[PDB]
Amino acid sequence: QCVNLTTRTQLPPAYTNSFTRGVYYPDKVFRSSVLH
Amino acid sequence: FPLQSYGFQPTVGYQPYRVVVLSFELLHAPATVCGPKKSTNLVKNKC
Repeated sequence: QCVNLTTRTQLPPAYTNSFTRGVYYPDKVFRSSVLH
Repeated sequence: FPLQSYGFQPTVGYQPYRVVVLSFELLHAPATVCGPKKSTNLVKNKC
């Protein structure tokens, strides 16, 4: 009960900048006014 | 054939043994399981 969509158009991938996003809290510990 | 089975039979060094690994992660989150210990009223401003 799956459908084959051969109508997909395939092109070389686009690109863009990432800036500075992608940072996540390494651990579930509260830290305040500190460089870690 | 990737597997081989155990030969269980009504028959010391080769007998089956039940094994359980009881892991922990006691630092990575708020605690959800605890031992049977009784809470007390918290007090403030005293050592």
